[PDB]
Amino acid sequence: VIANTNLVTALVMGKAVSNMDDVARYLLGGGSARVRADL
Amino acid sequence: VIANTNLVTALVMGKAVSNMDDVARYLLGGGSARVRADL
Repeated sequence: VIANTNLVTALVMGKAVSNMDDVARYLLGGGSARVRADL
Repeated sequence: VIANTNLVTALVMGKAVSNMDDVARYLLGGGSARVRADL
């Protein structure tokens, strides 16, 4: 999803990377089901 | 100075804006002296 860091870049620049939050917080200091399948 | 929000843009994206702080704050909710002159 795009939220709160991808948004500014997508709206003013024209791109938005997925792991933008990770790149940011690094750059600056900062239910399994059961289904009958046949193996 | 480009600090803590222009950094990600200028590094991954390759662009920057002057008032990035304020456009971020809006897009999402979030010395005198006396000299001798001739007037």
